[PDB]
Amino acid sequence: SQNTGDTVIIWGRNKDEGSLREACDAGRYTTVIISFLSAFGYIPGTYKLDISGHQVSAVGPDIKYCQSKGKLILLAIGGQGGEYSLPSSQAAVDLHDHLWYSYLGGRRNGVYRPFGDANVNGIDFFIDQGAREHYNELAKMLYDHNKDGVMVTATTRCGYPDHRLDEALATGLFHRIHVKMFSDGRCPAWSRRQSFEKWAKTYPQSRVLIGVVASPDVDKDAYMPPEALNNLLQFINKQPNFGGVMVWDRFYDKKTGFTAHL
Repeated sequence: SQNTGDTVIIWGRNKDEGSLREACDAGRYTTVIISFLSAFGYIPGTYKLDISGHQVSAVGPDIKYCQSKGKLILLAIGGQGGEYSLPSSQAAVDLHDHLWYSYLGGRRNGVYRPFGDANVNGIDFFIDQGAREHYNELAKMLYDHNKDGVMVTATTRCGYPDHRLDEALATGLFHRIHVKMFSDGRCPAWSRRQSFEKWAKTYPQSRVLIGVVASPDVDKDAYMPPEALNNLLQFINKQPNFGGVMVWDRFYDKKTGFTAHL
């Protein structure tokens, strides 16, 4: 197909999409983004993982299985709700420590790890809501584990710049950027190519992926059928840092077969 890069699937938004291991056994994806750690910052010590009623006890064994099959697993922070922001630098430190000891490679007895002894491979900054401040500091704190892996990625709205992420991206620490064509802030169809290329050329050291929906039931205006996405990909895959396609989401990708038809 014209997707020369990774295929990244969002998982966690509907329990009826099946387990994480099922997504990894589908033969379709290189990376799964578990979505979302959806509450933090507004209340000290309050953090919520919203994976739509998926059983957390199944996730850890499935992460280890997925990684044994060569898949990368990221946890997305943020999401589309209104229960998260970083109101201070201390909020960023607190969220760092929560992520490191609850989900990443850190260990501290007494900390609840929803996925047990499994480690996610990194954190996606899906900062679609709330205020912009202090994510640059969180990115530095997460990245610093690589200096003494933690992949640091972001998922942005369609138009460049995304003011919720621009300061964090300016740190230069983001390995991947997933540019949503869909959701609030969606580009008008005529501008998708130029918008994506602006993102790609602005961040030449990152792999830059195009985010699409698997069904017009998710976003009717932003949906591109496989044939139309391949027409767009034949242009944007010429960017040297084109990174692949991110698809919202596993439930709808199963429903339509989108990635299997690309």
